[PDB]
Amino acid sequence: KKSGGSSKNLGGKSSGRR
Amino acid sequence: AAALARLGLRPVKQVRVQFCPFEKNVESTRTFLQTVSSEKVRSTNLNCSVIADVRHDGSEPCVDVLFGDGHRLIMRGAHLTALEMLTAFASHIRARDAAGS
Amino acid sequence: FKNKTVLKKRCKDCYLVKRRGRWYVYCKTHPRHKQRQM
Amino acid sequence: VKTLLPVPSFEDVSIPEKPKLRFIERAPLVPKVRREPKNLSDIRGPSTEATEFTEGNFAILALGGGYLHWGHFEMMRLTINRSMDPKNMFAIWRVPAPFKPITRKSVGHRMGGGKGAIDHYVTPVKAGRLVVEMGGRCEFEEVQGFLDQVAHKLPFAAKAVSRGTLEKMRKDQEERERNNQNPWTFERIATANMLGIRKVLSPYDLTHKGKYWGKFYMPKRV
Amino acid sequence: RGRIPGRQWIGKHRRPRFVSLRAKQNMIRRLEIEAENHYWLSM
Amino acid sequence: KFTRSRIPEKVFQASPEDHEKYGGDPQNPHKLHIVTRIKSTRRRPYWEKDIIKMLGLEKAHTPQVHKNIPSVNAKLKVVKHLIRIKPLKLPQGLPAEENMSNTCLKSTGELVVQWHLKPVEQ
Amino acid sequence: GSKAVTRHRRVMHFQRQKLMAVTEYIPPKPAIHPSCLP
RNA sequence: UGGUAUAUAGUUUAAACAAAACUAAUGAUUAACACUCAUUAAAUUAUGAUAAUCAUAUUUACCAUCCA
RNA sequence: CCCAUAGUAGGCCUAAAAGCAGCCACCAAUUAAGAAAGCGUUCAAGCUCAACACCCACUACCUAAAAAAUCCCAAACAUAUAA
RNA sequence: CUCGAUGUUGGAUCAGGACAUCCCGAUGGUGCAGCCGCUAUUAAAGGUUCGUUUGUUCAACGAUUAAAGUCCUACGUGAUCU
Ligand code: FES
Ligand SMILES: [K+]
Ligand SMILES: [K+]
Ligand SMILES: [K+]
Ligand SMILES: [Mg+2]
Ligand SMILES: [Mg+2]
Ligand SMILES: [Mg+2]
Ligand SMILES: [Mg+2]
Ligand SMILES: [Mg+2]
Ligand SMILES: [Mg+2]
Ligand SMILES: [Mg+2]
Ligand SMILES: [Mg+2]
Ligand SMILES: [Mg+2]
Ligand SMILES: [Mg+2]
Ligand SMILES: [Mg+2]
Ligand SMILES: [Mg+2]
Ligand SMILES: [Mg+2]
Ligand SMILES: [Mg+2]
Ligand SMILES: [Mg+2]
Ligand SMILES: [Mg+2]
Ligand SMILES: [Mg+2]
Ligand SMILES: [Mg+2]
Ligand SMILES: [Zn+2]
Repeated sequence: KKSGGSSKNLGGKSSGRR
Repeated sequence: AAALARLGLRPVKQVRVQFCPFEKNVESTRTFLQTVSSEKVRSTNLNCSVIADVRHDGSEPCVDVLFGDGHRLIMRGAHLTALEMLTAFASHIRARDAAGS
Repeated sequence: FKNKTVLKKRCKDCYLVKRRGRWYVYCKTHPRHKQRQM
Repeated sequence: VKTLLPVPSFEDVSIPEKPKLRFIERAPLVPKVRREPKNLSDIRGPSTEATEFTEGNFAILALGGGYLHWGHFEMMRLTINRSMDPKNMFAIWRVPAPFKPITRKSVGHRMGGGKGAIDHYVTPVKAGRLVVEMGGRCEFEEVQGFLDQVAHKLPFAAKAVSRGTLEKMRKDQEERERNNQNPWTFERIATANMLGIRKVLSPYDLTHKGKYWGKFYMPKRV
Repeated sequence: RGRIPGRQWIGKHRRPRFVSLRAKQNMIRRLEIEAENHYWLSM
Repeated sequence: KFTRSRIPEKVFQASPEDHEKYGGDPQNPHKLHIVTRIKSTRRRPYWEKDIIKMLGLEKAHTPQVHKNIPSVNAKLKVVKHLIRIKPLKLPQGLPAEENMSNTCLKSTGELVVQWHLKPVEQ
Repeated sequence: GSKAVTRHRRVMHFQRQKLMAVTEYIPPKPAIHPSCLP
């Protein structure tokens, strides 16, 4: 079992403004 | 030429081609003369003499071959193709070659 | 004989012949040119 | 009396200063940092760019979609340059250098953990695109041999063509469509939603018209 | 021998299905009906 | 994505050859359709299930009469692949109050106003 | 599932398979073979 | 077997358009030497492409290696 | 299939370059044969091809495979009117 | 799929099968003189060793052999064993 990396992109979870 | 030359004219003592050129049935015999008279075929055996007789008597063309063993082959070209005559000629060469030796 | 999916004549003495349901290349001058259809 | 015919003349033809194919880099000089989505549509359907002859008279015609990595470019360059006559022949690239980044994950890794790092670059190609174009004081029969050798080694269906054979190809396809005796065509059935067939067809099939399936081009489809 | 991987009619490798003559005739028969539906909806 | 299908208007423009094949008159368009469902709505999008209900075609092989007008034709075009459309023919004219109970719709599309169930003496 | 563009030729939905079979090019066949006429 | 590094005068060692070190020879110096100093001689694993940078196989180093 | 003589080993470079390592020209003899398209020779020789002659080759110019593990796997069938 | 259990390496015992053939058979090619080899076609009836160290599968080594084949069988086989 290899040790994996992590994603470097945070945020970007805003909902639609309608 | 090349096909006949490969076999050679070692056991052929003399080849005589007699045809009437003005006749309309001598094309096959004349083609036979062209093949046997080639430099390659003649060079195989220099002791064999190719004799071409041109006659205007109106007789049908004939090819007379004399082998060293003494046997003769007479091919009448009035109703024979050049290929057929050459094929028969080659076969007799092979037969007379083994007999002498 | 070498198995070949594409048969190619390698000299002027090579000839193609179909025997026993498959194509062959035969050569008397250079026997190494012999090929069998795979 | 064997009848001779006039030989074609190439006196007006002119050979560029650099006849051979130039070197194509593995990756762009400035490396791309932003990783891109897969975007497989870039090799799907008919090509709209580089479909016509420009300078030369001979070329390799793409008959399918695919990606050209640097290994392919080296095969094309070394084969054509080695085989061509520089004095009488010239060749130009009709495809850009590899520019689309392809990512790869570390060997043995599990699913997840973000996108993989950029590994190499490729050039997307669509069916109908000219990949390499040749010209000069020569006939198609002279270059057809080694051009076909290169076409066979490409990762997609390809064939060496000329200005004449390419035009004949298109004319034959147009004639087949005009003289087709089948009253039913994929175009008619798809665009009218006959039998509700669009429930099993892609929106792209309205324009592809059954001639393209994935990256594969079907030349016998009308 | 002659196994199909996984389930027959799904996935990457599937059992090949072939179009019989009567399957073609069935589809063409319905194409003719719809072709006529187009006509009677034109006036 | 699978969506509703827009049918080009050219599909519904009959050519002179079509008039010969099917025998309609462009200058005397038929007034009423005979519409019959011949194909299931199972495995069809929900919007096609709904229009079949609106046209009263829930039961298959049951002729229903509808007006040959743009609005009705617009619905029929959405489900053209599920139905058979034929023109209603009135060889003896419209039924009257006297013969309301003696009508029969034949398979040819002709609505006859007399149904004697007797052979033709001719 | 498989993506729209694949390395192998993807299997078609049977309805689509039937569509293709029914819309194949049919060439114009002459009544009398042209080779059998002057 | 698998990858990761590897190579420069005769040797030794930075760096590639070739720098220094030692050994070699020559001078300067000494009564003669050694030392020192100066000078000369002396090299880029070899193969294919970019045009002097990536590949190519070697070369020796370097760690990797049923399984429960 | 058939057939092949010649200015001449064109000049240049090269120890040698003679159609055939390279560079330049690529003209001319014979009714006909490229200052040579493919092999070959250390260089030459030598074997073909394009020529003439002979004469209906009266060419297709679309491509082309296969291997696994208990035991192949319905039986069969080219012929009586599309239902 | 199975955790209201489908016991987990190597070995012993007994092996069934594939052939992509290690040996034995039959052929083509060879830069095949011969003796030995190399490569390919066909062939799965029969055969395919004993030891030192290591739990080992492997590996190394000693002595042999016409040859000491590659794989699958719940990495065959613990209601047969270890
Ligand atoms: S069958 Fe008529 S020309 Fe041959
Ligand atoms: K290819
Ligand atoms: K499957
Ligand atoms: K369990
Ligand atoms: Mg967002
Ligand atoms: Mg959200
Ligand atoms: Mg299954
Ligand atoms: Mg999808
Ligand atoms: Mg002094
Ligand atoms: Mg000359
Ligand atoms: Mg000279
Ligand atoms: Mg010369
Ligand atoms: Mg010569
Ligand atoms: Mg030479
Ligand atoms: Mg010739
Ligand atoms: Mg239980
Ligand atoms: Mg056994
Ligand atoms: Mg075998
Ligand atoms: Mg055995
Ligand atoms: Mg086990
Ligand atoms: Mg027990
Ligand atoms: Mg057990
Ligand atoms: Zn040969």
